[PDB]
Amino acid sequence: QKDAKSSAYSSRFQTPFRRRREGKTDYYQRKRLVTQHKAKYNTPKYRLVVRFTNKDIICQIISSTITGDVVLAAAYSHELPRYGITHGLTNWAAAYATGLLIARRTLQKLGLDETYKGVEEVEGEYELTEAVEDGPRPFKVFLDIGLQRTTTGARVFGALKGASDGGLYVPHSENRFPGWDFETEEIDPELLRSYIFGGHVSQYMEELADDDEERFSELFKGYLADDIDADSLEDIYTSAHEAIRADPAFKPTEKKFTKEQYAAESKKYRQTKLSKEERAARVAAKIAALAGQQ
Amino acid sequence: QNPMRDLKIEKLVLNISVGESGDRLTRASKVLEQLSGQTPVQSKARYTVRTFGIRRNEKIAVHVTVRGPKAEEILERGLKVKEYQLRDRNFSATGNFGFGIDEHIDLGIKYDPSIGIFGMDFYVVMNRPGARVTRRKRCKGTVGNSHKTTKEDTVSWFKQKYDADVLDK
Amino acid sequence: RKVLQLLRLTRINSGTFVKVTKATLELLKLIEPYVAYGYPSYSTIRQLVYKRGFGKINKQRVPLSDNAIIEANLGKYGILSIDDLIHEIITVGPHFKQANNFLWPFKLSNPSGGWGVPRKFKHFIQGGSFGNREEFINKLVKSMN
Amino acid sequence: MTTVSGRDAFHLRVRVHPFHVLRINKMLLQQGMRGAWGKPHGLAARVDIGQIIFSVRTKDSNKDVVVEGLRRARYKFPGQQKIILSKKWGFTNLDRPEYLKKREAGEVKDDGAFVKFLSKKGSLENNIREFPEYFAAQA
Amino acid sequence: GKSHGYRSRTRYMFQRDFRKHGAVHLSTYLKVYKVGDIVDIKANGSIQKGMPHKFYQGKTGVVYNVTKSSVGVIINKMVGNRYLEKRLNLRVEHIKHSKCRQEFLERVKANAAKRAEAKAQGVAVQLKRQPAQPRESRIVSTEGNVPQTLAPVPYETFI
RNA sequence: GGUUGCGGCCAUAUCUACCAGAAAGCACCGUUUCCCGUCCGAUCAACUGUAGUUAAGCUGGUAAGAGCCUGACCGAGUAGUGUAGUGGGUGACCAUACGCGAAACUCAGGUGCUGCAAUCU
RNA sequence: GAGAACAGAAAUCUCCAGUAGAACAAAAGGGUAAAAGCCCCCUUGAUUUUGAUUUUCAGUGUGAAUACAAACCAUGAAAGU
RNA sequence: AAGCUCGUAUCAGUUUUAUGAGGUAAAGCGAAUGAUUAGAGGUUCCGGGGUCGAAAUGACCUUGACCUAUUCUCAAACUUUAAAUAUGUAAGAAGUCCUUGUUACUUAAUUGAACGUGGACAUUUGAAUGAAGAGCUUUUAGUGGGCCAUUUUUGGUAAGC
Ligand SMILES: [Mg+2]
Ligand SMILES: [Mg+2]
Ligand SMILES: [Mg+2]
Ligand SMILES: [Mg+2]
Ligand SMILES: [Mg+2]
Ligand SMILES: [Mg+2]
Ligand SMILES: [Mg+2]
Ligand SMILES: [Mg+2]
Ligand SMILES: [Mg+2]
Ligand SMILES: [Mg+2]
Ligand SMILES: [Mg+2]
Ligand SMILES: [Mg+2]
Ligand SMILES: [Mg+2]
Ligand SMILES: [Mg+2]
Ligand SMILES: [Mg+2]
Ligand SMILES: [Mg+2]
Ligand SMILES: [Mg+2]
Ligand SMILES: [Mg+2]
Ligand SMILES: [Mg+2]
Ligand SMILES: [Mg+2]
Ligand SMILES: [Mg+2]
Ligand SMILES: [Mg+2]
Ligand SMILES: [Mg+2]
Ligand SMILES: [Mg+2]
Ligand SMILES: [Mg+2]
Ligand SMILES: [Mg+2]
Ligand SMILES: [Mg+2]
Ligand SMILES: [Mg+2]
Repeated sequence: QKDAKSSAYSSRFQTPFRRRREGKTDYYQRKRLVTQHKAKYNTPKYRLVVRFTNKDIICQIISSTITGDVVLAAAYSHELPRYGITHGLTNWAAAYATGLLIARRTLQKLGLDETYKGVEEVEGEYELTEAVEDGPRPFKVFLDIGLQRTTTGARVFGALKGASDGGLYVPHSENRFPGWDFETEEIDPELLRSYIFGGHVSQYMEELADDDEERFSELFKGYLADDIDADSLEDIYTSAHEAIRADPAFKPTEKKFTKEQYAAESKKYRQTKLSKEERAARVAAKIAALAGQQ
Repeated sequence: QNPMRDLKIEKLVLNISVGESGDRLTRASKVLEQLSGQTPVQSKARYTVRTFGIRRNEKIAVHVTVRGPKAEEILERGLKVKEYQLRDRNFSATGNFGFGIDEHIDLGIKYDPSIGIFGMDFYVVMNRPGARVTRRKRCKGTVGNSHKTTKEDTVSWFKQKYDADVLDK
Repeated sequence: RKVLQLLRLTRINSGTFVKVTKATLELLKLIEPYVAYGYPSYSTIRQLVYKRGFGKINKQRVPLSDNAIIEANLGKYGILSIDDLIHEIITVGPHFKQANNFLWPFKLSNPSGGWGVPRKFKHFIQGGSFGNREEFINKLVKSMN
Repeated sequence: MTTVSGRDAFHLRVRVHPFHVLRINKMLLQQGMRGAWGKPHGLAARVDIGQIIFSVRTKDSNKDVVVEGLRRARYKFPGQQKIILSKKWGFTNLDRPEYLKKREAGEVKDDGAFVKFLSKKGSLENNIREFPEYFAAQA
Repeated sequence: GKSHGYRSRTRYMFQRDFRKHGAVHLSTYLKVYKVGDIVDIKANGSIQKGMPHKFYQGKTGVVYNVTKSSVGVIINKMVGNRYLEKRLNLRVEHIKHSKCRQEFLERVKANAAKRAEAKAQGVAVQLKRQPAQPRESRIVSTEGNVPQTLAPVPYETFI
């Protein structure tokens, strides 16, 4: 745009770290999650990474190494069909389930699963998972929100709630769970439980049903197709916890074709570049083209 | 080619550069409230300038930002006032465009002599779908070269609906 | 000054043997204006050791006048004659450190016949005395010994 | 230069700029050597060995006239300055054989008094527009 | 009058490297430090807390303490005709494992090993480093390399 | 091999322009009951994955492309420098002896590599 | 830079480019870009106890400063600070 | 000066090897900041003075300002690069490896962290050169005007300043 960059501008320009350029990692936050007290030596600080894509919920227990971050365990809302949930796969309730799943999943693999049940009950009341006496302290993890905004009622703290209720020690506070009243400075646990089991989606389903068969029919095309009536959402989620606590272990997809087969096709849609000689030829040609005034 | 990427109003920004603080500015703001149906925002002077009679941090002007179908209706009203004719200036190099009217009663709007008469700037910014890319928190990016609004493209858009006249060069 | 002492050269015309390696070669460089050096022949070594060989034995400086004296201090490394000594010097080799150190610094006279240049304190390359004069050290030492 | 050969027969260039400031302390009873830092007195050029002071370009025809300008000029400067005639085409550079090979090739474009040289480095596009003569049928 | 503040004379010393300003990469915070480690001190002027005074720039000492955010380091400083022992509390941004203690430990292993294969063969070892030795005789051939003879070159001006 | 999440080093990765991208992913993208945030559901929050699209993002290719990287008896053993002399020179300064040794220049080559976990004709 | 009634060189409103060319009380230098800058929300770690340590050094004092220990607090979802 | 504790030792105004730190010399300026000579081209559709219909809200002008690619020349308080000389640390018995003890610290965790028991490895045991012995304690004299030379270097026209 005649806003051209002088070769001097480019030459002195210092680039941000790669992941900064690409808008993914906040480094000020990362320094503070990751850095360990120097006299706890190689004790890993462990983050509960929670991200949302437009269609999936990612949940990862990650730690740090100069040579790269290291995942202990991972869970994804896309897993949830295995345990009964087939819709609203990025809603709060799934965030809760996914946080539960990751919790039971890692501390299964940690040995820690029987000692440290979690809550099992679930009325969504504020409580941290507190340590047994004369036994192992709970496995402790710190929420990594990434770049997400801390809003009071955010999905991300759903994953926190599931994972805390899962038996992980994840330090937190009530004031961002839905149901926190800023005037009251209290948390109505009624509301928070409702979210855990999807109440907010369920009530909407009913209102819409009664007030707009048509729009209800698009937004809930799926539920219609599966004969899922609305006031059975709670069962779906309640029964989903059962399932998840019953069997948190990771089963990987069944996998048509091998990493090799994938490789030989899957980006031999990849443009292959020229050798310094082909380039020369192109150069010499282009001139013969361009030479002769106009 | 052309499927998605249609072209549209991002927003309409009505601005009344009032020039002073107090009743007159609160009066003008009422015009924007009673018109946008939103509540307008007030600008403070960046610096003192004796000969204009304004002190730094004194509230001089009000504006209000409008979007979607309502902004499109207010735009139309304005165009009416200028008899569907704008000038080939008017349109920015980067695809937006604007105009101003004197006396706001020229677009609906009774008279209520406790309000009075105000002229106003009209600025309408054009984008496409996918602007979010440059506006969102995570993975903020830049819109591609093709894609992205231009004076040519948006002048022609504007001639073509609105059935209007650009003018001069 | 330090180097001169670590090489046991703290008196004019006194002389010693140095095994050449990188760690010693950089010493000879630092010192070059103050010494004359080169590659001694067997002849020269034989005569340096016969005429002016003295050994170090509880500090004291002791003339090597019987092989018994050499064996009594250097026997523990092989080396039980004055010719055993010369051999560990000329072939360098495994106890050179210990053999060479046992030899006190050689006390030479001024050269009989002169330095052969109008001025000693320039380099041999520049007209004379000081620095590595290579093989020509034998002629110089022979006239000093 | 101008009277013997004309207001126009040469290009003379003072190749040295008097950036260094000299000081005088400056004594006006008398103050002393107390606080003797000087005031600025004058400017000078710091010149080196083999460093060029003046350059002149003319036509081969004018060599002798030129040298005499620079010979007449020495008498105004402290020190020893030599008059060297250069292999090199005018103020450019490149010995005349290498400059000539170039000009007879199209590689040289006249700029503002000086000149621009065809590179093998930028964009093909606009080096072709810049040096048409270089790649053209032409004679 | 004269001026000798704490960061006096430090304009180029505490400056950041060209095109290397800004956040400090996490590797720095992931190094672990132990009492007895050997670190090199080098100030990062973008981190003003836990900062070595400029006398210690470029100096190497031993870790004597480990703390939430810093190591304590022992430096031996010469004052007068005698070294005094100094201890510093540097934050970790300003410290770095001494790379030569690493070659050294590597060699100690290499040494233990060389000793092992030697004993489990019952042979002599030779484990200490010799310096660069004189150079043994060679025969250079002339096949394809008949010596090219050169002469000095006449003076000439290029100006 | 592609793609995603979390990364290490932090341009061989950035910049400008033009192409191309199967599959999955990612994305844009539809909605506003709910928690939540706006002058503005644009951003931020939530909801559907349903109506749509590879246009953009993103990935890769092109370029006697700007930059960045690497090499070289390219310049140059030059500039500068440690040491030596009752060396030269009125001086400015310079040469020689034992050593150390650049930068710009020029030309050649190159344009991310990689760890963990998941997934894909 | 390109755009918008009264509006002008200079008022307010879009968009594009933008490695910092700004801002950070003050001299200058260093340092900083999802910040250390700008806007907002909550606050009193500018607190309590008494040791070690760096600079200046005699390795005295003083000023300043660094990292811990033991309290009591602030903030934040949290790691932390 | 008085000794004392020991006795080949760990020493050292030195080299080598390995690994750091540094921003001076030089260099650079069609690289950032600052300075500086010259044209060239293009912009102003947004500073200006005319002549062309007073005309000008219109052309071609020369003149600034600015932009692009060049050009000659510079920096103690400029710089991407960047020496030489000087400079920190290391080159092991207070070491290495194996086994498994203690704790109130620390960890999800007998997990780490410290300090240890027991077991193994002494020819070159971990570069060079030298060591005229190493280590240590008390006490006290004089001094506390300095000056000169090579080299680096500041003020000054300079000075046996
Ligand atoms: Mg960079
Ligand atoms: Mg659903
Ligand atoms: Mg919310
Ligand atoms: Mg698979
Ligand atoms: Mg002398
Ligand atoms: Mg020599
Ligand atoms: Mg792969
Ligand atoms: Mg790596
Ligand atoms: Mg809503
Ligand atoms: Mg809204
Ligand atoms: Mg939307
Ligand atoms: Mg959102
Ligand atoms: Mg995208
Ligand atoms: Mg993306
Ligand atoms: Mg691309
Ligand atoms: Mg290129
Ligand atoms: Mg010299
Ligand atoms: Mg000299
Ligand atoms: Mg002579
Ligand atoms: Mg001399
Ligand atoms: Mg010289
Ligand atoms: Mg010279
Ligand atoms: Mg030599
Ligand atoms: Mg180099
Ligand atoms: Mg390469
Ligand atoms: Mg890894
Ligand atoms: Mg995974
Ligand atoms: Mg380089």
